[PDB]
Amino acid sequence: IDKKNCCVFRDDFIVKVLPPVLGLEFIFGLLGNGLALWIFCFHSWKSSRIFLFNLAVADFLLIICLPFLMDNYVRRWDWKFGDIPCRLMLFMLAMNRQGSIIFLTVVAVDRYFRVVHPHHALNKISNRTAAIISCLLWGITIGLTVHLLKKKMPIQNGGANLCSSFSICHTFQWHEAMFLLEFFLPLGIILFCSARIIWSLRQRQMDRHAKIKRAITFIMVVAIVFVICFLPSVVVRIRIFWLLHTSGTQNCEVYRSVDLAFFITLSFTYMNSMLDPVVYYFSSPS
Amino acid sequence: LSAEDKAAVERSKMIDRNLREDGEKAAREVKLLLLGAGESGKSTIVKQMKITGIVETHFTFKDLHFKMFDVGAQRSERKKWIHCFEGVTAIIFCVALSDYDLVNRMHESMKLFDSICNNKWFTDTSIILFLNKKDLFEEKIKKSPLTICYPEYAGSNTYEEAAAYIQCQFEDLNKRKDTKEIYTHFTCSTDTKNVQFVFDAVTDVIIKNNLKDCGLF
Amino acid sequence: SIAQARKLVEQLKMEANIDRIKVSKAAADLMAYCEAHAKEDPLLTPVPASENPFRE
Amino acid sequence: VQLVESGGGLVQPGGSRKLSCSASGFAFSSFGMHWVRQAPEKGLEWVAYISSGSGTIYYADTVKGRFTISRDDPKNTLFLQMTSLRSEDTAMYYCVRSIYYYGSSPFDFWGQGTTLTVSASADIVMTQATSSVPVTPGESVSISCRSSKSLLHSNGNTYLYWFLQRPGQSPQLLIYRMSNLASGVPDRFSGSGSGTAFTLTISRLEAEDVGVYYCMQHLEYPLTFGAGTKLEL
Amino acid sequence: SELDQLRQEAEQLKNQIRDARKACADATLSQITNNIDPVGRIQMRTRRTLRGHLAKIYAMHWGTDSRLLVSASQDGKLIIWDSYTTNKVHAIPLRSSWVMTCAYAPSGNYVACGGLDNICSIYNLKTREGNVRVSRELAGHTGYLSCCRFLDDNQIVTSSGDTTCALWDIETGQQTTTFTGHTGDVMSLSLAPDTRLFVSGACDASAKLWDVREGMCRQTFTGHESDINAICFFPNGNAFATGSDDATCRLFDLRADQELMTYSHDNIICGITSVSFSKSGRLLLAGYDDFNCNVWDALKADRAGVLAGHDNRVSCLGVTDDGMAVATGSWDSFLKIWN
Ligand SMILES: CC(C)(Cc1nc(-c2ccc(O)cn2)no1)C(=O)NC1=C(C(=O)O)CCCC1
Repeated sequence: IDKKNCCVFRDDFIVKVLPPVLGLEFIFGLLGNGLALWIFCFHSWKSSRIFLFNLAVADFLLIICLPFLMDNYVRRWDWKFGDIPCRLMLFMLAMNRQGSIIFLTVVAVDRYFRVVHPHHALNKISNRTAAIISCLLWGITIGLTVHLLKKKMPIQNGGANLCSSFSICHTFQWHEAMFLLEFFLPLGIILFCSARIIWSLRQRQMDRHAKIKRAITFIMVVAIVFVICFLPSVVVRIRIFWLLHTSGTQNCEVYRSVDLAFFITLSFTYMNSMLDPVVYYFSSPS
Repeated sequence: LSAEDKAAVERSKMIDRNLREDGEKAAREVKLLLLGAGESGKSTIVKQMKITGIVETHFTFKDLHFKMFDVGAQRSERKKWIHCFEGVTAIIFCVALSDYDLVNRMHESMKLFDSICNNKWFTDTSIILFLNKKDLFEEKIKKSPLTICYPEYAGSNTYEEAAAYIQCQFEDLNKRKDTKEIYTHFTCSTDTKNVQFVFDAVTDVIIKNNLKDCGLF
Repeated sequence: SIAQARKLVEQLKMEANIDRIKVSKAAADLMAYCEAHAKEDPLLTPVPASENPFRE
Repeated sequence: VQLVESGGGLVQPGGSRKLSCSASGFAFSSFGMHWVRQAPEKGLEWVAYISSGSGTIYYADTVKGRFTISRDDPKNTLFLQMTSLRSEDTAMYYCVRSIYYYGSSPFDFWGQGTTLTVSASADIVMTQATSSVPVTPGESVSISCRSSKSLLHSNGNTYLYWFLQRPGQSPQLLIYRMSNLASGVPDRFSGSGSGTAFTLTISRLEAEDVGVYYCMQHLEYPLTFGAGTKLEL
Repeated sequence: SELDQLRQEAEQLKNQIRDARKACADATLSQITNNIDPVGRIQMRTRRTLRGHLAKIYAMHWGTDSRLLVSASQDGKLIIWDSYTTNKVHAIPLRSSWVMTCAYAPSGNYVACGGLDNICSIYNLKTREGNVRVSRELAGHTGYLSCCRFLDDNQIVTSSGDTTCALWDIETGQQTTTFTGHTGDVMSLSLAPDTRLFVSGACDASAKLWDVREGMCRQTFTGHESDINAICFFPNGNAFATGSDDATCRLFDLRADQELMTYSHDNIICGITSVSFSKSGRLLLAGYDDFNCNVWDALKADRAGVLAGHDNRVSCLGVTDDGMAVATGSWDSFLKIWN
C-alpha cells in the first residue's frame, strides 16, 4: 500500500498494557495541565511565563485529543471515525509534541540567557516581541505538520482500517528523520544550556541560599525527565532503521516485537506531557 | 467619533511612546543606594568609583550604567522617605572601622545597620557593607584594643582577628538571613577593585532577580 | 534661649486669648452647610447619565 | 518666534519648485504646520497640513495628489514640494504653525510668506453676508457670517476662528472657538454665536484695527475660508 | 531663665487649655448627628483608568476646571491628564526623579513639583514656545520637600521635611514668611477655601493652624497619638480632616478647636496616606496602605463604601472642585477615577 512496503503488525498485547497507563495519563494530565492553565488565566503577564503558558496550552491540546487514540487502542486497530477526524487527530498530536519540545528548548534557552548572561536585551524583552516569537514558533510547527493533513483516509489492513502514519515502511522518508532531529538537536541544546548554567552558577555562588539549589535540582530533574521520556522511543526507532536497511526487501521475517516495543515506549511522550505541569508550573513558588 | 481630538490622541500616543522608551532606558539603568555615617568615608567611597539634597552620581563600568544616590546630607527622618527606594538594586553601607575609638560611633553605625536591615521596605534588597579606613583601623588596633567598645570581645589583639570579629558582629544583625545576603568587603587603596566588587555584587543580585522573575527563585 | 522659649510662650498665650464658641453651635452650622448643598453634590445623590460627563 | 519662507519668483507653467521655510524660536517638532495661499484678488486658501509626528498628512481637494508636503524635524525647517503647476496656482503662500491639545490655540502664528507668480464639493462653505463695511474710529461694528453645516460638535466645542490681515503684513489670529482670545489680542474683541450664525463685535475701534476680516471652520478637515470683509477708515 | 520655670509655665498653660477644652465639650458630634438618616452604601465604578506611569505614584492634584489633573511619579515625569478623554496633554521631564509631591495652580498656568530635592520647581504650561521649562527654582529649604500648594499666580506655600514651613514668592524667589512653630517633620499641607489660612501636619502628632499674612499660628491640636500623615480643609473652611499612621481619621474644627469624631475600626490597622472631602463635605475619603480605599461619613462615622480597585498602597486621593468625580492614585502606576 502507500506505493511502498509498509509492514504493520497485529499483536495481542496492546489491549493489556496501553489502556491502564493511558487512562492514568488522562487522569493525571487533565487535572494537572487544565488546572495550571486556569491559574495562568486567572493570574502581570510579562514574557517570563508567556512561553510557559504556550507550553501549557500545547500540552492541553495534546491530551484533549487523546480520546481518539484511546479509542483506536481499546478496540485495537478499529477506527470508526472518518478521514477528517484521522488527519485532524494525527496533525494535532504531531503539532502538540512538536510545540512541547520547541517550548521546552525555548524555556531552557531563556533560563540560560537569564543566568549565564544577566546583562542582555533578551532578558528585558517586550511583551509584544514575546507574542510575535510565540506566534512564529507556532507557525513553523503548523507549516511542518501541514504536510500530513492532506493524506488519504484510514489505511487498510486486510480488514479493519488503520491510520498511524509511522508503520515500518522501508521508504525512510523525511518525517522519521525529522522526528529524530526533534530529539537530537533539542537534547543537545538543552544539555549545553544546563551545563553552562551549572558552570556559571556553581563557580561564584550556590554555596548557600537553599532557594538556589532548590531550583537547580528542578532544572536537572527537567533534563533527566526529558532524556528518560524521549530516549527509548528514539533508540528503538534507530533499531527499526537498522533492521530496515539490513532486511525488508525480502518480506521482513517478522521484525515483530520491535514494533510492539516502539508502540509501548511511545507512552513515555504522554507521561512526560502529563508530568510537565508539576515539574514546571507547580514547582515554581510564584 | 472625533474631528479635532484625533490630533490630541496622536499627541498622547507619541507621549506614551516617549514614556515607554524612557522607562526602558531607566530599567536598563541599575540603581544603587548609598548609606552610612561620616562624610569622609562616603566621600572616599564615591571618589574611588572610576568612570543641596540628594547627590546623584553617574558612572559606567563594563558597559553597565550605575546610578548612586547620596542620602547622608538629607538630614531627615528616614521613616518618611526610605520607602522611595523600594526598587534599588542594592544598598551600599559604609562604616569607618576606626569609629570604635571615637565618641560610641561604631555603636551608632551598628544601630543604623540594624534599622536598615530589618526595615520592611528592604526585606528583599541586598546590602553591601564597605569597611573603610583599613590602615587607620590597623593603626588604632595596634594602639588601642577593640575591647573598649566590645566588652564581650575576647581574643587575640590582631588586625585579622579584630576585622573578623567586627564582620561577624555586623552580619548577625541581619534577621532575614535566608531572604537577604550581605556582601561584606574590605576597602583597599588600589583602584579598580572596589568597583569590581560592586559590579560582581550587582551581577549576583541581578541574577537572583532574573531567576525570581522567571520563577526558579 | 528666648528665641525658642519666650517666643513660643508668647505665641501660645496669643493662641489662648482667642474667643471660642460651643461645640453644639459649630456642629449645627456644619449640619446646615451639608443640608443646604445636599442637592449640589453629584456624589451624595445619583446624577443622570446624560448630565454625567464620564458616561460611556 | 519667527517663520522665514523662501522659494518665490517667476515660474514657467508646468514646472516644479521646492518651497522651503525656516522655523526658529519655537519647537518645530511639537507643532503642526499648515500651508495657506492667497490669490492676488481673492482671499486665502488652505493647501496642505502635516502633523507633529509627520503623519495624517491631509491635502485640499484642489491639490490632492498634485502637491506633497514633507518636514525635517532635526533640520528645523518645513518644505513644500509642488509639481505640475498651472496658471491658477499662482498665489501668495503662507506658513502657519498649529498645536492641538485642550486649551490650545491653533493658527496662532502666521509666517510672512513669499510671492509666487506664474507666467500666463462636499465641503463646508462660508457665506459671508457683507464684503465691505464702513467704520469710523471710536465706533462699534458687527461682522457676521454663515456656514452651510453647523459647527457645534457633540462635545460642546464650536470650531470657529477669526483672523485679521492688516495691509502689508500677514494675517494674525483674533479669536479661536469664538470664546477665547489669542495672546496679544486686546480684550475689547468679543465673539458669540448660536452654532450656525456667528457675529463678531469690535467695540472701541482703533486705527490699528483697519484691514480685512477672515473666518474659519474646523469641523471637517477640507478647511474653507470666508469671502472677507474690508474695513475702510 | 531656666527650664525649671519655663517648662512648668508651659505645662500650666497646657493645663488651662485642656480645662477650657473640656468645659467647652458639652455634646459630641456623634450623638448630635443621629437625627439625620444614614447616607447608606455608595457604589463607585472606574469610569476611566489612566496608565503610562512606569514607577510608583506619590501625589496628584485636580485643576480648577475639574478636567485636567497633574500626576507625579518616581520615574521623574509629570503627566497632565485629560480625565474626560484620558489624553496626555503634557509630559514634563523632571531633572530629579525623586519626586513625591505636585500641585496645580488655580489659574492653570503653572504646576509645582518637588520631593527629596529641596526645590519646589515651577513649570510654565501656557508659554508661547510650546515646551515646558522651569519658571523658577526655590532652593531655600534644608530638609526634603513634602508639599507645596499654590496660593495664586505669584504666591505658593511650601512645607518641607524640616520643622519649618515657608511661603515663597514666584517673582522674587525668596522666603516671604517662614513658620517655625512645628517641632518635628512636616508631612501634610492644605489650604483654606478663602486662601487666608492653612493647616500643616507634622510627625509630632499635632496640627497647627497658620496665618498666611499674620505669620504666627493661632491654634494647635494634639488629638492624634502618631505622626500626622494627611490633612485637608473642610469645604466650609471651619474644619479640616486628618489622616495618620494611627489608622484613624480625626476631624478638628477651627472655632472650638476640639476633636469631634474619630473614624476607626478593628479591621483597619494600617496608616492613612491622603484624605479629602467632597463638595458638600458629607463624604470623607481616606487612602489606606492596604489595597483598597474607604469612604467615611463625616457625621455618622460609618463605612459608606470601599474602593478596592488598587493592588498596592494608595498614595494620593483628590476630589475635583466641581465634585463630579474622585481620582485615586496608588503605587500601581495607574490612576483611577471613581464616581
Ligand atoms: C501522526 C504521528 C504523529 C506520526 C508522524 N508525525 C510526523 C511529524 C512530521 C513533521 C513534524 O514537524 C512533527 N511530526 N509524521 O508522522 C503519529 O504517530 N500518530 C500516532 C501516535 C501519536 O503520535 O501519539 C499514537 C499511535 C500511533 C499513531
